[PDB]
Amino acid sequence: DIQMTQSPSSLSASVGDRVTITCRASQSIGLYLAWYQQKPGKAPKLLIYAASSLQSGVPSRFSGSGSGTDFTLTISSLQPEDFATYYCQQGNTLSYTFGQGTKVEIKRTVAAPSVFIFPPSDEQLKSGTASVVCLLNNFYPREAKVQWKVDNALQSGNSQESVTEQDSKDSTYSLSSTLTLSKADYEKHKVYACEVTHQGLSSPVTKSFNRGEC
Amino acid sequence: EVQLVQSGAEVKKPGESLKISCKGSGYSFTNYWISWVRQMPGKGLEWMGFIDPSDSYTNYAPSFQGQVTISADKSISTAYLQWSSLKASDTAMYYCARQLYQGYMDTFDSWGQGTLVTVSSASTKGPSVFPLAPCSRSTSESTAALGCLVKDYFPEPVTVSWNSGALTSGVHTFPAVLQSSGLYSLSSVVTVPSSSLGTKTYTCNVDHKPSNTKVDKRVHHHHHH
Ligand SMILES: [Zn+2]
Ligand SMILES: [Zn+2]
Ligand SMILES: [Zn+2]
Repeated sequence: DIQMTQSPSSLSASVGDRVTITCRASQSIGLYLAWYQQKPGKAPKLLIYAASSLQSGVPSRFSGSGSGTDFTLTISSLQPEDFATYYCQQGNTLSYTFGQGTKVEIKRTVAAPSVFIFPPSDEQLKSGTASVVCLLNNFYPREAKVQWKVDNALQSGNSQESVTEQDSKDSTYSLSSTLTLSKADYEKHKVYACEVTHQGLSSPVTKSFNRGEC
Repeated sequence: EVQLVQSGAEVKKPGESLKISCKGSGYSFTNYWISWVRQMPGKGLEWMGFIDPSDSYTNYAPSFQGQVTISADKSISTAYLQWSSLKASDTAMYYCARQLYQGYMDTFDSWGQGTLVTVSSASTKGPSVFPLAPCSRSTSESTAALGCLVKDYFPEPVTVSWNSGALTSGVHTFPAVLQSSGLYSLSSVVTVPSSSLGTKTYTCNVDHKPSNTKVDKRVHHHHHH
């Protein structure tokens, strides 16, 4: 089938910005391209069809252009309600196919994370497992590196992390990373550390504790 | 107004069958084709296939051919998506959409609210809740973070409040992660004045509807272990 490739995959913009997202088709689709908007948890909404035709009820700050293999969605004077993910869709031939989406996020100034480490609770240890948690709070931009070190050795394959959506008040992210060990493994080591790299930090920040001195 | 309403979220085990539905209203059901679209967690939209309700003609994307069956009951303006045998990989949000041919192409002009389908060998289980508190001598700054780790539950979701809802400012409750065990884990944190650590109590309240459980956890760090 026809492959649709969108770029960029994400971008950060300010209210009032002119935003441009592009869609490339693996072969000509003529004018048969539509654009959709989707917010988290919500159904998609049709914006534009036949490359440049505005769907009834959609604000005219949305416009589409292009033909053949290269198309653009332009949002003039981006509004607060416009932060969302956008998908192109070709309707030239079956099977119908969508681009992979472009997330339009909120631009703000660089903010370094505040970093915290939390040792496992005694209640958890009783049941045989040790979760060690590292929190990175209120940072921007989203890109951040968290490395776990145990007795000064880099860990791999034993942690998971997740990230909030942008905060409604300050547009920052927060991130939580959990290192999971068996109680037996936890009790054999001394030093537990999480090391954070972020654009807002002049050098990496490390938070640590010593088991038995915590 | 044109409206498509889909059936409620489903939690299933692999091997089970499942039929989900899409009811149209505010228009002549038989005059418009209906498509089904899959959205896997954290992923984009995938067209699955369509049906013309008038003559029941169906068409499927190559990857979905033979995998699912799309049907319609024009009698009741309802379209269906169904699987004979589910796999964990079928876990996703499913949308039905109305097709409106305009500008000489099919467009999806109206969408259902989506039906979440979770497929897992996991069994319903309420969470364990553990405190997140700093080591005794590690709070240097004027503000400190506390939290609760909500571990080993299924299915989603849990809801977390702090101090019975009295505490909302500075709370971050993170997206759940799916562990290799098949159970979910999430954390909720809050930042508070370092000075209140000895004065004020902080308790997380964790509700898990599917298991009918509720767990409160006072957050603190004991002085011996
Ligand atoms: Zn060691
Ligand atoms: Zn201690
Ligand atoms: Zn037909």
